Amino acid sequence: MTSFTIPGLSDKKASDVADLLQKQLSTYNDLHLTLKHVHWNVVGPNFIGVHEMIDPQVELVRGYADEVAERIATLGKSPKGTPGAIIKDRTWDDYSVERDTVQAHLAALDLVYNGVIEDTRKSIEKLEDLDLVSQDLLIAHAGELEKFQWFVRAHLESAGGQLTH
Amino acid sequence: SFTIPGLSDKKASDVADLLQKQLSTYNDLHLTLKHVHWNVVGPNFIGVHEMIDPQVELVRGYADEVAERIATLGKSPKGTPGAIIKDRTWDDYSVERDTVQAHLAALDLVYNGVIEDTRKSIEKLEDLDLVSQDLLIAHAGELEKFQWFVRAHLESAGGQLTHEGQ
Amino acid sequence: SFTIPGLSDKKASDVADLLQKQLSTYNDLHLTLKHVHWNVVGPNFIGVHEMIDPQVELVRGYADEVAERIATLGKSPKGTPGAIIKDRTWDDYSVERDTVQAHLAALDLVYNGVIEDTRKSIEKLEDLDLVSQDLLIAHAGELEKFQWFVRAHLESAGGQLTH
Amino acid sequence: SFTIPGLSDKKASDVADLLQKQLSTYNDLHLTLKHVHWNVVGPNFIGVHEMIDPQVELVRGYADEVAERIATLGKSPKGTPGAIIKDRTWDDYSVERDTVQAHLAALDLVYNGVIEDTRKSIEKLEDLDLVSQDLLIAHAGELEKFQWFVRAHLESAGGQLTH
Amino acid sequence: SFTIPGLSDKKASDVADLLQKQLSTYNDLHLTLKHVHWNVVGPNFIGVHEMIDPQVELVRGYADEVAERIATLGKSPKGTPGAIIKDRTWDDYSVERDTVQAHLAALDLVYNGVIEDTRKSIEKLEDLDLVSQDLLIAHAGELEKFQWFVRAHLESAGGQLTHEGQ
Amino acid sequence: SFTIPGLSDKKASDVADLLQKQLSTYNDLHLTLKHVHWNVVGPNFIGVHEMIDPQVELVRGYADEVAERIATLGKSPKGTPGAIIKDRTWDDYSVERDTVQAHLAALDLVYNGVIEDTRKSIEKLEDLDLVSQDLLIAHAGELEKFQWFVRAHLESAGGQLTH
Amino acid sequence: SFTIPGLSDKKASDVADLLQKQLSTYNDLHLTLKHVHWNVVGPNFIGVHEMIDPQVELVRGYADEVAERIATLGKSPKGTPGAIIKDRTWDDYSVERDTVQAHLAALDLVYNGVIEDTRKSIEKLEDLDLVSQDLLIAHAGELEKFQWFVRAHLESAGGQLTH
Amino acid sequence: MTSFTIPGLSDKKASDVADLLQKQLSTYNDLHLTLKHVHWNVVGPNFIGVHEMIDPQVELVRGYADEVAERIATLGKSPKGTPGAIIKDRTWDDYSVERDTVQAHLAALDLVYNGVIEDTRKSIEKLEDLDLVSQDLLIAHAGELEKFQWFVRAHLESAGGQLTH
Amino acid sequence: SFTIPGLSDKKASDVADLLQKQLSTYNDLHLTLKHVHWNVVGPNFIGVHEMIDPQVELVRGYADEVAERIATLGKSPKGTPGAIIKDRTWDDYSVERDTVQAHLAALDLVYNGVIEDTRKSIEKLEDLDLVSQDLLIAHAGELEKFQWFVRAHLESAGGQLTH
Amino acid sequence: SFTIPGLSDKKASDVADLLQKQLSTYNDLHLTLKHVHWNVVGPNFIGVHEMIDPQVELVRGYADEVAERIATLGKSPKGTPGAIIKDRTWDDYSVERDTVQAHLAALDLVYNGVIEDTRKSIEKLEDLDLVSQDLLIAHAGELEKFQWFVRAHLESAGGQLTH
Amino acid sequence: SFTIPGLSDKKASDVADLLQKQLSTYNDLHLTLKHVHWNVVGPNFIGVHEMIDPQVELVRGYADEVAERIATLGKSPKGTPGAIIKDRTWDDYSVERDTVQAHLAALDLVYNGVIEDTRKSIEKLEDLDLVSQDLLIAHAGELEKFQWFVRAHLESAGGQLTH
Amino acid sequence: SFTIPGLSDKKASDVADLLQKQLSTYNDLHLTLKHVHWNVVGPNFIGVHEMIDPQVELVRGYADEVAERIATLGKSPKGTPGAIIKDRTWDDYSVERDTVQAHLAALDLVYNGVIEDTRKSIEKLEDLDLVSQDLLIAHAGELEKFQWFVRAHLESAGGQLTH
Ligand code: NA
Ligand code: NA
Ligand code: NA
Ligand code: NA
Repeated sequence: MTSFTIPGLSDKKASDVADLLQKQLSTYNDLHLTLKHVHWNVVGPNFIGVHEMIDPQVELVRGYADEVAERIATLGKSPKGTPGAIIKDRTWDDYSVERDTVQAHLAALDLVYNGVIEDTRKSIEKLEDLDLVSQDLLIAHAGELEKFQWFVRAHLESAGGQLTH
Repeated sequence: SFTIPGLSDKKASDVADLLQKQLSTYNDLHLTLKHVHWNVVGPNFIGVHEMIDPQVELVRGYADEVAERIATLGKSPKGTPGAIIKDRTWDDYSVERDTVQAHLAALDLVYNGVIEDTRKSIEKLEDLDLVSQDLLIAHAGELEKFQWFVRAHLESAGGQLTHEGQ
Repeated sequence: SFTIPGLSDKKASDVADLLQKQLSTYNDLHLTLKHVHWNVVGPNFIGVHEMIDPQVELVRGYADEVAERIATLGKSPKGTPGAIIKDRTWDDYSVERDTVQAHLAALDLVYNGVIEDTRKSIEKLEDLDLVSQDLLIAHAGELEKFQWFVRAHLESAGGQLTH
Repeated sequence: SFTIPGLSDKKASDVADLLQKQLSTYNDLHLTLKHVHWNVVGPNFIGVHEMIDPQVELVRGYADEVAERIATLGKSPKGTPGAIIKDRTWDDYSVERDTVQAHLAALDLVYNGVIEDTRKSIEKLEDLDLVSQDLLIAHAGELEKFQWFVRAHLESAGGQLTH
Repeated sequence: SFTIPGLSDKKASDVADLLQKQLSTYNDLHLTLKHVHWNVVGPNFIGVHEMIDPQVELVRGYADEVAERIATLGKSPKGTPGAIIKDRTWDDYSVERDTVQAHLAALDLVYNGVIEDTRKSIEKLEDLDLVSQDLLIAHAGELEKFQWFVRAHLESAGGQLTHEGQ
Repeated sequence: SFTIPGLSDKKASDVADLLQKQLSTYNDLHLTLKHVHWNVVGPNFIGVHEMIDPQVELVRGYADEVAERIATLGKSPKGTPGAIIKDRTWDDYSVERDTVQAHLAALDLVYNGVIEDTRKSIEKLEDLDLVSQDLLIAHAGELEKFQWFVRAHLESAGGQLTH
Repeated sequence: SFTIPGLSDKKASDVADLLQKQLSTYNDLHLTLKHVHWNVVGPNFIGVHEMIDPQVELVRGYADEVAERIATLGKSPKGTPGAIIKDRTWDDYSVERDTVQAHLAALDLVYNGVIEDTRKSIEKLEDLDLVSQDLLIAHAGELEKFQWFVRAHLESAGGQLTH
Repeated sequence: MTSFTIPGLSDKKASDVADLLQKQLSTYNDLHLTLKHVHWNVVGPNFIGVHEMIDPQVELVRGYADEVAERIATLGKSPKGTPGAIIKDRTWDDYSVERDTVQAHLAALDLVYNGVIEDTRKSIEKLEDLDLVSQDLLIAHAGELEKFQWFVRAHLESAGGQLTH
Repeated sequence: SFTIPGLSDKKASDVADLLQKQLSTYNDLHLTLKHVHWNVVGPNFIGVHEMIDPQVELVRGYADEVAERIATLGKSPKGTPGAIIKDRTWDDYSVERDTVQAHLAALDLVYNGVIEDTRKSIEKLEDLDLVSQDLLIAHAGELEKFQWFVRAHLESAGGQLTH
Repeated sequence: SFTIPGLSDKKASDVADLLQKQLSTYNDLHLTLKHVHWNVVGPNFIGVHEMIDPQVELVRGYADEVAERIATLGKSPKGTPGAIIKDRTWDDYSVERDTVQAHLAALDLVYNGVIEDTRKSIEKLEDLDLVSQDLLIAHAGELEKFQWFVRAHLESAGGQLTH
Repeated sequence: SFTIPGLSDKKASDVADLLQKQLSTYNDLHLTLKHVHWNVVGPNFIGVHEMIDPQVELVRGYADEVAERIATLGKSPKGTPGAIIKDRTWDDYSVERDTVQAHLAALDLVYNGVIEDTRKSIEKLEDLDLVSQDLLIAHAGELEKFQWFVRAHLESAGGQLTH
Repeated sequence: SFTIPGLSDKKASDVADLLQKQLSTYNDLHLTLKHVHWNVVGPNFIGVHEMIDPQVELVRGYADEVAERIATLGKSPKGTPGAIIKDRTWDDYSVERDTVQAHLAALDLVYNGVIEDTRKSIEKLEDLDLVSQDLLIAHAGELEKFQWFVRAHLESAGGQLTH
């Protein structure tokens, strides 16, 4: 089985890229489900502010999932996005926190993001030698992904500058 | 230590349970829904490719509805990949990059499961909480409506479905 | 040879029959509404003229809701002009060009039929298809609010309807 | 007892008659369009399904344009279901639930009638009411473009219509 | 020293003349139109008060259309109070603060003048410039359409108008 | 205690008392406005039924502005049903399901008060706070314009009102 | 002397009484809701301040919905400050300028009353009129969801309310 | 003939105000017709910029005409806005310029505006003792009316600051 | 082998040839139009730069309109760069980076050709097909108005073009 | 060498002086506002973060209104970084990254000077130019409301402030 | 001569040559894209007929960006029909009124070139101008994604294409 | 005490330094831009007047993007009037009220320094942080296009500039 790919890319390069984007895909799908999970199980005096702050991120990530996925399909492979595909590519523990304080979740989400950002970064430099278009696509996400973590961190920041985890 | 005013803790917990299953269904649904959105092939591609998105958006909406209902009832909704797989009474959508016909066929089967199990949870909710009962009745029509768009592509002149279900 | 997962083949066809009638009712309704839309005259023309449109569009949409529901049940919806005449249990709107009061009073009667028959079909469904019933309950609410609009133009202080 | 400033009492009624027919034609048309909207099946269902709606709404609006024009001429527009059957010069759409190709091919024929009769009414007006004519010329353009959409689904390389 | 490509200076000047009259008509119209908008009284007030605005906006649009057509033809449009009064072949709308019935009655008369004179300028333009001819045919329908909304308030059951025209 | 920078704790407390009264007037008005919205009947029903909604939304807006202006001055707005009767100097709206002609006339009187008391306050404020004065002046133009809308339905072909 | 086609003047009257109380409830609620919207203070001010508006706008609609339903049924709605106090079965919200927590804990208790009384009417309406039951059921879901928002602010990890 | 007026105003005050607003009305009607007149008869290399710049002013003035008019009606009198009413209240010569340069018209419009602004100003202080609401209504127009003249003047301004009429 | 219901394959063919040339004209025009949109320079840059876009967007539509009309008539539209050059009867716009004046004077002459050829087709179409004539007439009014804008920039007080 | 029709040249200058001082104030504000927009941290971070934007955009608009007013009056507005520093009569905002409570308390003070100086200028314009006075009055109402927003976060259950 | 601040007159002239080629490719593409839009026929007509428009609008956009980027570099974009054939290295699109399956396949090849040449240029630009490189990279993702849309209609249940 | 996951703390600081210098540049620009927005005079006044606004709004957005990036990276953005003056390496815009040609020529220069310094930072970020490099690249494309707009007004028929 084999047949088509993007004009200008070797089947080898194409595969390595798709295999990268597929792990990125399952990352997004796990992320936006987890993001909605927090959306719901948050409590505290600052509930509402954080309840909503999350939606724009959920919708934003859900779109990234779609971009990344169809890009894989463009490369010639098959995007896997069923609950199973998520659990099989997933290399981190499932989100532990449930109905708990805003502080609790934000601290936990921070770490989730350290993972997502760090992994994305890696795949960005690994893509320089493979496909620039795909590296660009990922760089855009990183920006928005990174900024949200700031939103998250800013809630835990010490009057000075230290993270109050 | 709280629930909807007028509801008993017993009924509340029973409703929460029904809904939480409904939640993991929807989650698996709008994940699988986008799964074919990407993996369909054929001449009638663009039409079916685009037809799925609205349904995906809708279902994703229903997930949120149901979960904040579970919460409003007092319990705590579970929406992570792990949870969705625990409550999962069926198996992972299998079809990968296949034809429009193959997918729509497999989809019909998935919806039979969803629709049916949802109507069960409806007459079952008639003793527990009418409000919640109403909620699902709402969704049902839309799920049913969509499964029809799916069956229409499989339907044959007279009225017989061509399900490769084998 | 297929129907909604969960309904008996029999329940299906009985629900499908009710709707198909409700469908021709809606089609006659919106044809009729647009009819008086053009044939109303008098000092308060514009107000009542403008009033009909939103309901026409509303019930005009219910037909598409119902017919499509029928299709989802397995049967085939009939929407041709001949079909709407074969399901008619009342007569063709008689009033041609006339006053606002004239049409409004006639429209009241017509709505009495639609609203009543609809109310009856809602009860039969209570044991057939809840999803299907809830659909009509929704419609009824809007049909009912409109008749009130029609009636308000006919009412008189003591809330006695002067037809 | 009144008409458009500038038209003879006679010219008026002749134009008004033409339109009233064009009106029932439009009403039958959009009832019919919505009909096949629900009764189409096959691999390309969604595309053709979605396609009908915009035209339904379009011709659905032409009727309101024409009827209102008639009213402006002095006469009364007839829009009831009975009226549309009394003006019919063709038969009730026969196809029930069938394939896309089935309905499309039938729809072609129907449009041949509407388009043709409309073309004829446009010429008669050239000597009756220019304003009135220009109205139909507009419609014709849209009816014509749609039939092309219907036909494109039936065409085949050599541009030979396989019915 | 210029005109539409394909048009002769003679025909052009003739068209310009027709249009410039059409222009001062429209101007008087959308000024008089707002004049009743303000001066109507009665139980059916709000309905007629609001019904006029769209027509006013429309006509105001037509003024602009016709004037930039005159300009495109090479001549120069006149749109000042002075000009509108020179080309004016009729008299100033007279009705002040009166009933809805009084105004709508007087309005009908004004429109007879407008509509009629416009249809004249239509068959008259069929030899000069088809484009321009089309333009006015467009407006005509809308003017006619509106005069109908006006007559409908005066119409009586059967079909007779109740014009206090005395 | 705190208040607007540049206002004596007094002027500030005087303004607050003034606006607080206005708040109740507005609240009672937009409640009564809606009351009329439902209970009107007659030939010109729809026209007046709808004419009222905008005003209702406007007055509701004004209440939120006045209240928030109060809180800005350092005091505390009271907008519960009780608070609105404690401040209220006029009596409950009497008219229930009556004729549109009757409601308008009644509403006319209601506005005489609203408008008269407002201008009184617009005066007392010229010495206390201009920002607050300019506020009620804007509300006056709109309240005053609505009364006209109301009086126009009661005007006689000449200028005399008929309650 | 006139009601919804299919209801007995008795069944209709009982429905109208239920709603009318519901109407007064909605009016007290959206005034009281807008009341806390102005008097909340605290570090989490802006979030709650704004959160309440949408709920308020929603209840304002529900009241209009319920009232016009009453009228449709034949009776006459009362929505004046005086009528809110005659139907009111609770006390005038009594919290002035105060912390968010204070107001939410108060609001929580208010919604307890509203939701309970509503739930009752819903069940009591199954034997009276289903259309109206459906209406109140929709109202219940949003009122019930809002209350949750209120509570979510007062919860503490182990789902316990801090009143 | 006499019967109603705004609650809180004497029939005398009401009349003087209405008689003021009526002259303001005819001023607006003359203005927006004249404004459209320029809209059409402008030429030059900077045509398009000025052609459009005018519309927002035309629509804006046309609205003022409506406000002012209905305000008169509110006072109890009858707004006159027919071509005749305009010419009868008009105290200035009809707009002279026709198909001519942008510079030509702008210079002429400037003067037209000096008239309109100056008159409005006058009616604003004459209204202090009559009706504040009506003075407010006129003050708003003046602001927007004055700013447009600046737009107009800015086209004739000398590199330094003198008006190049 | 198929055409608009009511036209002879001959009358239809002649119309298709007229349009097809019109189509190529529109394509050259919107490419050339967008061409000057990039190469204009001068103090009055921004005004003209932007003014051209709308015209461009409009012609792009007209081409699509005309082409699909061709297809409707039965024939096949050619809109490739190669086809524009086969139907083209004039020279490739030849002005590069240059002053606004330069480009407008060039554009003026281009529109002279377009408008003339269009006017001819309009008259030539009265005996062929009125629907298509109407289409081109609408196209004429906007093309004719745009040319005016172009000229208005080149005029000098006494309506004289500065080429 | 020119000014508003009907203004003492000496008056216009006096007015243009007040507005210019008002301009730099606005510019300093809509920079400072964004500054605390980026540097706020804390549990209620998001709420205050987003709350500041609408104000920043408002004041930025005011920057423009006032400036373009100064230009109308005949003089020239200075809106560069240097100019804003030259008109300054207060020190640069000294709070870098800090808590929400910290920044809010600092802004509360900043707004005391802005509002106070604005009312001072409103009182001085009374006999200088009513048009420009109205303009500055509008601004005060909005600037004073925003400061309330800032205070409500610092406000104690009994109307006191923690700085 | 002038160019982007920080670019040698050379790099600047090299980029310009590159983009100018791209400009013609885009122009020929969006002309050909529209060509297909009209000449497609078959069962899935509407689906593909419409699928193309967006891409057409996108490519047209890209052409305007590339051209303007060129002018920004100090050179002069050429976008007339002639200029597009002088730069064009591929031949005119052959397929006329054919099957949708055929056009897609043909279009597939067209994109192989467009996409292949682009990436080539995205490379050569890494040394000349990054802003310009990032530009063509964005266009690549979209051009590349459309090809997929095209190839998806030609895919076999497995992964092999069928021209 | 924290930064982007996967960034050398030393690198993050180096990046945050470049961005801060970029921030003050942006702020100085979106003030200066509005400054020439208010002070431009001349025949083409309106065109350039309105042309500057979209840029002002863009750059203002950039102010924010960069700032919030600096905050993400861990440090704190300085956005007050003082700070913008401290980072400055150019003199304050010295053109008060002058011609369009005057201001445009002055801005052309201002933009040389902005673009040049931006590309310098783009080249320095290559091996510092690709995310932040992409961000500054986007800005360059837009900032460079706007400068072309400025030049096209100063540009001579043969691509030269008059300063
Ligand atoms: Na039930
Ligand atoms: Na003819
Ligand atoms: Na004063
Ligand atoms: Na690189």
